[PDB]
Amino acid sequence: MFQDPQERPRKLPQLCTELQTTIHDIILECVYCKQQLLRREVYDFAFRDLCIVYRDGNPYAVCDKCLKFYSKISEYRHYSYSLYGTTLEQQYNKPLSDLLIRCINCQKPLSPEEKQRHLDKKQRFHNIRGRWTGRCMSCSRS
Amino acid sequence: KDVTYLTEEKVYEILELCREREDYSPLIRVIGRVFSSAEALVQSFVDIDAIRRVYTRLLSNEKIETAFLNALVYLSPNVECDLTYHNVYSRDPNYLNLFIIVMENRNLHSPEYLEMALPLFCKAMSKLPLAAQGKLIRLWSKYNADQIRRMMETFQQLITYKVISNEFNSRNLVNDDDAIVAASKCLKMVYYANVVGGEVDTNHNEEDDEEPIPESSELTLQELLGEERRNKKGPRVDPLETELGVKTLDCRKPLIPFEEFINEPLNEVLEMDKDYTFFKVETENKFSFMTCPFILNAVTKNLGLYYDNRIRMYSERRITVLYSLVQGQQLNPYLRLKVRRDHIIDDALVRLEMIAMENPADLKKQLYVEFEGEQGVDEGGVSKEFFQLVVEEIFNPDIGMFTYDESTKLFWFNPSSFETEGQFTLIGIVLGLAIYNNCILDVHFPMVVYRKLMGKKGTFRDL
Amino acid sequence: VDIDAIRRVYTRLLSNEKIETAFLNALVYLSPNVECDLTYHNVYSRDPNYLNLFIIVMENRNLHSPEYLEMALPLFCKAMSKLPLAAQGKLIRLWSKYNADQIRRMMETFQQLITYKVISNEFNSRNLVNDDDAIVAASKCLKMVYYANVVGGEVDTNHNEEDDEEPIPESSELTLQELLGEERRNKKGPRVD
Amino acid sequence: WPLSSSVPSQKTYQGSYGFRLGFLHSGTAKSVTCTYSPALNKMFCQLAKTCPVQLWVDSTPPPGTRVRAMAIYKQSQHMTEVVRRCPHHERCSDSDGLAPPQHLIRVEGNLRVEYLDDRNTFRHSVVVPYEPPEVGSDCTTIHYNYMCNSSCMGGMNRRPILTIITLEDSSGNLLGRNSFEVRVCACPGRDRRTEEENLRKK
Ligand SMILES: [Zn+2]
Ligand SMILES: [Zn+2]
Ligand SMILES: [Zn+2]
Repeated sequence: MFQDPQERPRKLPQLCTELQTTIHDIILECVYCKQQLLRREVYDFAFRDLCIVYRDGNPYAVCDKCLKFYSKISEYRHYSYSLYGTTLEQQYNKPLSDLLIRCINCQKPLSPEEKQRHLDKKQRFHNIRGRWTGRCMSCSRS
Repeated sequence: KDVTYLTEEKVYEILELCREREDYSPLIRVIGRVFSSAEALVQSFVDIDAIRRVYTRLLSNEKIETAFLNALVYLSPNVECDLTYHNVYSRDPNYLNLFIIVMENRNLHSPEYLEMALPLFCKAMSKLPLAAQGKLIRLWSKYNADQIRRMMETFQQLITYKVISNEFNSRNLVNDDDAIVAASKCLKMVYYANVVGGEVDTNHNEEDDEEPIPESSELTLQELLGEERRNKKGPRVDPLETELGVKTLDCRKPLIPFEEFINEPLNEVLEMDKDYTFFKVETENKFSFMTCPFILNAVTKNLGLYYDNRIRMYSERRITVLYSLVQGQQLNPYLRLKVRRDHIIDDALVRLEMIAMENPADLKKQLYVEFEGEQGVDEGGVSKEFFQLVVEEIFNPDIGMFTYDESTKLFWFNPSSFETEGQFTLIGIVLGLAIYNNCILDVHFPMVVYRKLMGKKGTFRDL
Repeated sequence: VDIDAIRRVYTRLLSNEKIETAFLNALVYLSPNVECDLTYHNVYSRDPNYLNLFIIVMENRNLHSPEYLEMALPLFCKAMSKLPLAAQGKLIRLWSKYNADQIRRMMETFQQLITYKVISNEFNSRNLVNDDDAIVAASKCLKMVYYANVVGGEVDTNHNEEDDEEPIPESSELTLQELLGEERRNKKGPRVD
Repeated sequence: WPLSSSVPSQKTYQGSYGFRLGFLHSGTAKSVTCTYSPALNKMFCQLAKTCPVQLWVDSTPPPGTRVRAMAIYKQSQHMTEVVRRCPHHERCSDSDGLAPPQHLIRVEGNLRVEYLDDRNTFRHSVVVPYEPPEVGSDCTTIHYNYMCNSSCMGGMNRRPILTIITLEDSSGNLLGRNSFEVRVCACPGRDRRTEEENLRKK
């Protein structure tokens, strides 16, 4: 059981080993709809570097539809300001390569290649509730 | 007698000779061949008093004044290149000396300089890297009030001059003029010198920023990310405030009143909807005066804030619609309050608290009031009446929440109040809603209250 | 590119003294920015029409009056002398179609400037003419005119070339040339402009 | 070499300080020296190239807290074996630093590093003092280097290894623990894409 608030695994791979099971074996519920994830979604949850949410010692993930939906709502709600990558580097005194930026549509962390694309196409990065976001390749093409 | 760098003594060599030969052209040759060169200047000295003596001697001759002017016009465009492409300051931190030398010239504010020389110099100066600006601002903060006034005036006259001389319209924005933008950035540099030069009380007056916990949805998304304890991030902070370590709110008393930094001609011409857009969305080719708030008057600022409030209200309306499309749930796009004339405080409390507890984001919707039993469309008049009633009821001595001073005609919090923390929360919310809906309230609080709201404790001087 | 329109415009505007000072005061503002465009932004490589600017300015007949020589023309020379070679080639080919008196005017416009700066400044073994950006820039402009004069003259290239006969070097240099891949590459020409 | 050893516990434990890790999100191009996969919870890096690791805590640990790195084989049949640098690299002149030629892991840029051999299990470990984040930072970055290739015969010999990072007090008591898999290889971007694709295909 994961009824200890502090000492339960956070990332799906860890939960796999903690339950002596593999990503190919495990079945999980989405934290909003409590519907079961498709295996494709489970993989993507691992790829998106997201955290397991726990209620009463039970683990929950998030499916694709819910994640996109709530992310889009959060964009509409806590948008702050948009900067160019160059400007952003100066505000944070670090190169964009190193700065933590996620996909605004699907939370997937952005690769330095995608970060470069933002600089190449003179596109801005959006601050939402104090965290920075951009658009990954799979969301700038749709 | 050619020389690569210049000093007071070197100048005196020529003062005497030029008088003795009844000429000035050799000294003009010299000064031109000197002051046209950034390197010569950077290498020449920090020796403030020497510079002051030199200017006090040289500017006494009209022929030499035109030479200074003509040298400065040649100098600045090259300095802009050094700062923009060669990062010279990062190679030699003495480069800042150049600007210090030029700024001690007392005649920069005469019209001859305002038309061309000073604009070009502003273009160059406004490109300095933040660390250099910080070095310069810290120096200026030691100057006398009249000198701050002079520097302020030097740029104020320029901003005024360019606003008056050029025709601005909805297609030709003040935001597109490099001269005014550069001048404003310079003036910002002076403004922070005024801030840091005033009385600053940082160690005995800070109050914690209390933030309302967001709705469960945003909480779950924050939990799904690594942000469970990172709820406190602060608003958009000005880079110079970071470099200087002192906020505009920390200065208790400036050297020159902040109101003198307001440029009324500029405010009469500035289109705030577009400025707010440029404030929200950074564009390489356009500036935003909201990044320089000291220059805007309260009307112009309020119009910016009103655009923020309206854009948010409209965002919440979009969210309402999106929720209805995806989950079928029907949420109200307005902050619809329904209250009874005999129970205004109670009805308003229960409703605003149920709203704050069920969804703290709802308080950011457009206010709409309905008196139970009355019928009309709230075009603001019903809201205004609601505010009058609430304010009158809350300040009645029979409720005991506030004490009224006959002398100042101001209200202050009753320490002995047994009333619940609810009513105090209600009056707080009402003030918020009033700003959000641009409605004036007949409330009479002493300055300490607005300081405490901003997160600064009241100090002895606020009594 | 509308040369004749420019000429008409100048012929009408320069008739008013107040407007002359405005042209001068605008040119002094313009050139230092153009130098930046050419030196840091390579604007011509983005828009080959950028050359139009210089063509427009050069049709001003008053550039050679002293008021221009002291500041406006030097600054304009600093800007112009930074043009990339291909642009200079475009400009020179245009100038080579002008009348002799116009070449003379342009030549004179820079000659007066070089003369003026040489006479106005004190040069010595520690202050070399080589260190003055104004004279160097002016000279590079004048070079631009010079080649216009060359190309505008009578040129006979197809019936008059003779082979460059070079004396074979000493055996030592020959062996070093043989040890390298240069057995047949004895003909390389002097430093070409 | 020591032929047997006890098995250190590998279970993640955030403890009273919320101890968790982070990694700079890197691409998969042929030129990448180091790159991390969240799906595999796995680090792919080149021999003796810098691998940056971020440390995250909810509250600052007590003074004298330390950060220890220890390596074990991931496959249960080998968990009792000590991970040692392969002999050809143990014999290489590159061990000119302050870490034993048999130590696989080395720390770059921090001279307060202690290369420690477990007196009871013989396991090789690297320890540094814990350092709070820099002004303006939320996390502390440490730089690790792996001095042997996972494919090495007589060493790792293609067996996957798990790096366990432990947050400890000045006496070695466990304040927090987390872990991740490592693959030292000539072409990280390629190998990462390969293992990730194999995972997605399943
Ligand atoms: Zn779901
Ligand atoms: Zn995406
Ligand atoms: Zn090896």
